[PDB]
Amino acid sequence: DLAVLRDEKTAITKGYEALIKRLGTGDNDIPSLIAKKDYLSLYNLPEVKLMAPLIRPNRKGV
Amino acid sequence: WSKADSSKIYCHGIAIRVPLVVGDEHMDTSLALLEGFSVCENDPRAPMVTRQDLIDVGFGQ
Repeated sequence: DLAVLRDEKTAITKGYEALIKRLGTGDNDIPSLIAKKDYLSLYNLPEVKLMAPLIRPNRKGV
Repeated sequence: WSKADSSKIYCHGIAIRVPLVVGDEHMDTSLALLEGFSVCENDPRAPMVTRQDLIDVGFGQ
């Protein structure tokens, strides 16, 4: 209610928030994976999967 | 060169002639300015850009 931004920037901000909330403790989180050096399992997280639609589609691979 | 005299092509002021005649073959220059773009109706809202950032543009933009 106390906001003036549009759904786009708000969606970006909420995606970042959700992606940060995975910064807690427990496996399946980014700290444990970093300790295990499983840099690959990060690509398959669900949060990046929810923020992906916001990416420029013509250059998302690069 | 310029329209209303399209049958002429200046080269250091030297006017040259075209062996042909055209009234529309030249009128369509929407693709002779840039490579993968086309002119459109004027819109001030659109932001000014350079020739380099063009690579990171999308469609309908």
